[PDB]
Amino acid sequence: SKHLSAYLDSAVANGPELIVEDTGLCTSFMLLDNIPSAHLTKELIGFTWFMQMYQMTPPLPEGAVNRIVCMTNWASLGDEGRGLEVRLPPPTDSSVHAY
Amino acid sequence: AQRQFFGLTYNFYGQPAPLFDLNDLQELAGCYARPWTSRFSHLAISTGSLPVWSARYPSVASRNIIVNTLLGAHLNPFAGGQVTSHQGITWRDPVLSSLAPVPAIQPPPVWAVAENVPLDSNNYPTYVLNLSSMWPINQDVHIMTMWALSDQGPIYHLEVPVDPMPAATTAALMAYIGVPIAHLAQTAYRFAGQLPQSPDSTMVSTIRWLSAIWFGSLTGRLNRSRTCNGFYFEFAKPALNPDQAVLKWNDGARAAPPAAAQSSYMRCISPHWQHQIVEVAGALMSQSVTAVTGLPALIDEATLPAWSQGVANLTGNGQGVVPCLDYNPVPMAAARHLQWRQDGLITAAQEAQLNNDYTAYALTIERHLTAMLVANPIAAGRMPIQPFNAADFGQAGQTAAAVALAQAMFV
Amino acid sequence: TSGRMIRAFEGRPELLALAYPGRAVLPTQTKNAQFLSTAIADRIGRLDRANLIGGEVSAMVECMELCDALTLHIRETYVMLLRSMHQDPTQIVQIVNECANNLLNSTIPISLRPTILCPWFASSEDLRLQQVMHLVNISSNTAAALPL
Amino acid sequence: ANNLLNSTIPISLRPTILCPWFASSEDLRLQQVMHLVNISSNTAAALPLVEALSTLLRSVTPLVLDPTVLTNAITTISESTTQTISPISEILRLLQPMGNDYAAFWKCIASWAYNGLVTTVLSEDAFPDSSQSITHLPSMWKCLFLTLAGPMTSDPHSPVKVFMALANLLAQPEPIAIGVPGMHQTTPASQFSHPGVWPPGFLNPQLINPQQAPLLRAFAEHIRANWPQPSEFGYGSTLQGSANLFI
Amino acid sequence: MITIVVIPTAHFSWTDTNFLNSVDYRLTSQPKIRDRFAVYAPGWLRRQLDEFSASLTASELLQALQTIPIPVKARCLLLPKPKRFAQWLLDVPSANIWHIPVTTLRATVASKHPSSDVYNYIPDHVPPSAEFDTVTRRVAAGRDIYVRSTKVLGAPLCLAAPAKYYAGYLSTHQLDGVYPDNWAPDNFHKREFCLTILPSLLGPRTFLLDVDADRDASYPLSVLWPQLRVLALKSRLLLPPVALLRRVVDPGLKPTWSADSDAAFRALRLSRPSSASKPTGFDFSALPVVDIICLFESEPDDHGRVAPGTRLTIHSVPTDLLTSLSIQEGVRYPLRQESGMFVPWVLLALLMSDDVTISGTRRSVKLETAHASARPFVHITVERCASARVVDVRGSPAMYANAVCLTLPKGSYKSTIIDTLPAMFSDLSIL
Amino acid sequence: PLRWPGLVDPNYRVGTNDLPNRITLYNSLYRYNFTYPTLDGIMYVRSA
Amino acid sequence: TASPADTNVVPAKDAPTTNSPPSTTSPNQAAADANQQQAGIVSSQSGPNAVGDSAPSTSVNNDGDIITRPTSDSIAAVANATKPAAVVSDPQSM
Amino acid sequence: PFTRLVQNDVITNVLVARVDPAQRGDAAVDIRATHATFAAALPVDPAAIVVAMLCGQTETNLIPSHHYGKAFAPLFASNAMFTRNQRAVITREAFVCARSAVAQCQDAGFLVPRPLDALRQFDVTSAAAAEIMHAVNDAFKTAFDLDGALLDGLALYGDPRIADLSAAYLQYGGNVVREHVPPGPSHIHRTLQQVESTFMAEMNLFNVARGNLYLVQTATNGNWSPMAPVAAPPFVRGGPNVRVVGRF
Repeated sequence: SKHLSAYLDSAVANGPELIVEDTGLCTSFMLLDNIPSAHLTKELIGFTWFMQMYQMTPPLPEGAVNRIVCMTNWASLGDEGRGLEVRLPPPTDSSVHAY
Repeated sequence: AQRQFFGLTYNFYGQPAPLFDLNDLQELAGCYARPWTSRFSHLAISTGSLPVWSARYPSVASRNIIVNTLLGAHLNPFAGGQVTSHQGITWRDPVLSSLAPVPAIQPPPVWAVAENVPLDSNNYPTYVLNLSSMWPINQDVHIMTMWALSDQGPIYHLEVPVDPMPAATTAALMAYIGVPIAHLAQTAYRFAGQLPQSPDSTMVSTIRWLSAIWFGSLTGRLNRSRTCNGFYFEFAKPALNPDQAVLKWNDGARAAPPAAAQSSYMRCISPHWQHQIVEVAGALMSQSVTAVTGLPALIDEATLPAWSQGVANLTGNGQGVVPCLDYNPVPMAAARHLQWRQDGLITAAQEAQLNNDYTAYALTIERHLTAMLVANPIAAGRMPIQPFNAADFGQAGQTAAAVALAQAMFV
Repeated sequence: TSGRMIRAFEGRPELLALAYPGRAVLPTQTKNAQFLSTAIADRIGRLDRANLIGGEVSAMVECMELCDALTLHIRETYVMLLRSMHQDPTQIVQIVNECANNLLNSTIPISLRPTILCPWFASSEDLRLQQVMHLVNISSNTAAALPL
Repeated sequence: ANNLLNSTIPISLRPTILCPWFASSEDLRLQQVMHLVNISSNTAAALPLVEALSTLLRSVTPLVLDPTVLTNAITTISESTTQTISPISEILRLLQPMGNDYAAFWKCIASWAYNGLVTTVLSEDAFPDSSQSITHLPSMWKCLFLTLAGPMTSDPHSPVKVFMALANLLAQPEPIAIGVPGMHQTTPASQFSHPGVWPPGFLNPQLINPQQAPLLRAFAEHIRANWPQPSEFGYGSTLQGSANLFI
Repeated sequence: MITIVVIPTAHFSWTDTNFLNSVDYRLTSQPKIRDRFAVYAPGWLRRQLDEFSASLTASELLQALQTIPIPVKARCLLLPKPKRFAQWLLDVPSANIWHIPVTTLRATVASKHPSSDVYNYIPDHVPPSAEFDTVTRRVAAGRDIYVRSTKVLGAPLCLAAPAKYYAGYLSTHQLDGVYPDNWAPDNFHKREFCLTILPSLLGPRTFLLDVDADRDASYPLSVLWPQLRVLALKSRLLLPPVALLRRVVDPGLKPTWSADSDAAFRALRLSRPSSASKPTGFDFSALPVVDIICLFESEPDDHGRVAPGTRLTIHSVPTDLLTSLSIQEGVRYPLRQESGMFVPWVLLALLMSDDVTISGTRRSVKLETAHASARPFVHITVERCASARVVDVRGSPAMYANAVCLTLPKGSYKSTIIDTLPAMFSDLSIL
Repeated sequence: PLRWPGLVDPNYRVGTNDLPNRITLYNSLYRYNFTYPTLDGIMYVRSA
Repeated sequence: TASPADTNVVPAKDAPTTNSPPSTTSPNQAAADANQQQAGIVSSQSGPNAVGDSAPSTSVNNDGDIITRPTSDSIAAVANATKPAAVVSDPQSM
Repeated sequence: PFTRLVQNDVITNVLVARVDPAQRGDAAVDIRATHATFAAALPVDPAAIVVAMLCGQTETNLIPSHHYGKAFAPLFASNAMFTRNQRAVITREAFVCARSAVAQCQDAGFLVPRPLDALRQFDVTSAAAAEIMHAVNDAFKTAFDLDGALLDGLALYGDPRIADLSAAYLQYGGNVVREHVPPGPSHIHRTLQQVESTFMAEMNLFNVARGNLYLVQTATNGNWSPMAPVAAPPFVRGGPNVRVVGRF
């Protein structure tokens, strides 16, 4: 506030940064692992199967409780981007600061 | 330029008042902004990216339809020479820059409601005196009229000269090769919309050719085998989403010019157009040409709704009258596929398969729309989709004549 | 799958695992498996490609992958905006010639230009708006006029 | 050899003899197209063919190039004073000897045999500035050279380009109308190229009023009347494949 | 041969053995990399720019220079005054290649006022009544040019004749300045890339290098930076320095086809195995520094999850500081000390840096290092080096060996740098 | 499944969504390969 | 006299794309410019002919995509991204 | 053909078609179309040409027969005239074989006999076809010890899935003249077809077996000829109580 700025001829000679291109996934929401699944080894053996056991990255979260959250450009790729983003922690955290 | 236009407001389908909500106005033309070039601001490359599948405006054409109805309540100066108010809203200035609620000190007279009002530019002298700034109104009024004149699909005009394309158009088209139709339609709308132009301008001829080529390829006469000066359109697979087409240029044999100049008016005879982007884009693109050059001739009244019979400066039945043809997409698709087989592009087995796919695709469109209408009965006071009857999906119309025209248009 | 062609992220294999859930391997019937096992076989990869010139980049390509609708709607709108301020060379060269009062007449070659994009233009209203805005951000004394 | 040579070659005829030196016309035609595939649009790999053919031509021709007589004729009529900065300066600048063996001349001749694969064009820098007036003498001499050299090039658009060059210099004194949208009499001549932009007046000189634009009308008629007529002639031997595609 | 036009940054090292190093020293790490680049940027051109800087606007200068081909094959051949110059064509008669009459030559020798006649009608003679662009236009032709003044731009300027004619017509230092041009030429080679300080038409095979730092204010062509940058920006022609290390060029960060995970990218691995017994056993005026992007994180939640955190850019921290402390990329070090203060090495990094900004935008922030902020950071990770270049240090902020006083606001951490840093070594006399 | 009709619904037609009411995660889209030529790349400028 | 070098001239191997520089921005235009410059033609003499042309490049796939490595490696990359362990160790195996 | 001043006969483009456009999968037109002129442009300086025109002289005793006979003799000492024929023939054979190979791999395409169609093969896209053609092209070059291009261009750019080459040029009057170059009678391809046909009957000799594989636990004590069992197969796909595993 009160940042009175004078019009300058050279200042407007920059042009906006219009061309921004992304090669990543066109998505803005992420699936999460909010509560991890337990590793049973003595009793209840077999009730859980981690894809890591087969050296594979699962396509979906495999936690005990999984959430959807908003994390812009989490899968972005190719160049830097606009420089302002929205990232919310899982609801197990406050996440107040975003508002 | 072009110092005059004529127009016609919409028809009420038995309803007593123009069919739009205040929210629709506040949504589609609010913010005190200029509404005169917004027709494409809510369109994109394909239906997959657009919110046309649910809630308000649940159709491709819905927004533009509502826009046309909205204007019908505020174009009084071209009918009675005076600005008026309707439901407490009016223009901000004699230039008709934007809309706003009425002032409390000196309100303008309240508009007396009516339908199918003929419109003349000459009734409002200030328009011509400020033609340079009020030019965009010309395009939109024309577009509204071209839609109001017809039930089912809007009307647009086609023509092909006896001469070859000029080099300028050739160069211009060679730069628009890979562009989808929707983007092309925007440029045409953008071009004629924002400042006066003379009909003897390169872009005008360019867009004129595009509409011709689009129709010729739509009928399937223009293909990879046979093209207009190397250009032709390509349509997407019916197995996934046929509602898409892009421009192409090719080695194929070039079609010969017609023996005499060909021209006619066109419209879609079936309700499918309301939710089919290629129809909307094609119509808007073609209508853009007539907006800048005016109507070449009166439209034949013979096959138009009752209110369109004998509209001054628009429709006629005399000698200087151009006939208007119409078609249904499904029979049109069958004809296009048949031409492909005869040209040898496909086998008979494929042609049968293509017909099955397209018919299945069209069925979904019909199924979606018919369910959408009962969800938005016109008695509710707003018309998001034009009313129709179930039998309207089965009309063959003048499709046979249409392909015959393309036959004569690209020999 | 042999029946489809997909994007090889080729350096972000972990990302590829997320991009195409349909390519999963399902040893045991877990809740994830119960869902993934229902995936349609071919709803993956490149659907259609606009291929114009041999030995030349395809102008655009259509595919399906992990992509939310909302971001899709935004970015499609953004592209639509860019197109709204692009014009073909014939217009561009004509604009320049007219700007110079038809001096320095010039023209363009006639050949295919597949994938050009020149977002360099705006309506008069934009210019009118900017001009007014420019007049608002100055001291209306002589200090404003003198540089002009 | 066009029977410039007569030859004899004795050979014994044994029952079991093999001389694999024959190919059908279809093979040659197929081979020729394959070259087009391999060359693609890469100009760099197309140039050597013209280079080699020109080299052979020079090694073979009996013609001898020597500007000594031309120099003497010029020098006596000119004052040859290291003065007369008027185009005596210019033409001398072009008359003085060149160590390039006039390679440009031979390149044109070679390109004739390979037109459709590579075309010789008048160099862009050779044209006068389209904004320049005819009074600017060096520009006038440039147009003279271009007009003289026109027919040597393989570019089909050379006639139009030659015509437009003069039209440019005569823009002010001879304001004709060019019936091509997007073009003007001041447009650079080298830009025209594509047949679609051939000025209608050039197509039909009767569209130019003699009393209003005498020089331009005469120039067009001169071009349409004196530009050489192409011809053809045979070659090779009927005992071999032809390898020709279009002709 | 793709060309990259380069504009030097604020403290670009010039006397460096290779101009290349001041751009980004990572390019010198591998033989397989350094062999892909040519440099050009000759000294004679540098001197010409230094002179003309005070006499041309940016637009004019750019307009003049932009057309020059990469290796300048032409020369400017200065002519001596007519009385002196005329004698040359008779001292060697065959040198009268324009064949100016003997009578005129000795008439000039006789005249009290030797006229320009000896210059007159000599092709491509440039009189003093000429302009800069006149030279540049002829430079594009590659042939040598004959001039009548020293103030010329675009090509190396050398004497046409032996020095005897120019002596008396010119003075010692003037007669000296042309000596390298008298035998100017050197070859230019066709590698994959060639850097250049000479501008050029930006296009499909020419790129503008973006370093994200202020230009060299003293460098005469820095004024061109805005116009060049905007033209590149509107066509997406900027190149971040990291792109140069890839096998194939592309403008972008985190490309799909490359993970950018290689020893070449890691600027922290500064190595010096080679030697040449050169006098610079070390050049202690040249200092390698880096711009780094670091991620900061707070304590995890009750279930081991952690917030997305924030990443900041630290500018021009000296690299040896990090190397000597065995700092490595991709390692999540603890940030806070036992008493909650920052660990000493982080403080040193901040103190010796130039500026700290948000990674994406260009907003500079003053970092807090106390118990003020809630959810304070406890972990730090360096992610990548945005840039890594050597910089000249000699006499830059301070000028005299006697003493220097530094003013800082109260509460600065001067104690750390003056005590902990020398104590961290305590083996070599620092102060 | 409602988040993924494009992935699992047999009746899913390409080009559909329910954007104003629900966000799907797996959909079809276009990708572009534009080029951004300079002025001289568009037209032959009057050099020198 | 009868120099074979002037008689047996044929296109070299990899002729159509040899001069293409390694880039991703506009490979076809860049390749076209490289050919033009390689052939000894200078832009100031080609004039308008240099602006719109394009030529094949190695950076462009046959399908019409921007490639940065040989296509076999791209096939290899995707193949290697999916290799489940052949023999796994779990307690319940019989 | 040179055209002089007939505007309607001026050529605008010269293009090579790997497939007749009616059969082409997509436009995929020749890259040459992006160029301003239909052929490569070679700028030349008129002044040099003019000089050569104006000063042309001859020797004092020029007998045309003597000069030309002496000049032309060395050229005919070459063998280029025959190597041209030999290379052309080899090119034909390589072309036919290469086209045949790619056609056999894609599920549908140029009409060729398909003796190996029973073998499993995913439908090859354009990129894969380039790999196959590269292999064939390299094989021939190694076999016949050639240098030069041969079939290089087909694989390096454009669609390798070619059908029948043809060249054409377009006139401003809209007329297009097209010339096909179908290959003549090939020899190597004919015998190669025989090789594939007989392989399909003698695959066992190449350490390749046909048919399915059973996995019954047999604990016998007598003879055993797994490569040719005599006992009836335990079951088949349509047999009673036979289950088929799911897709995963």
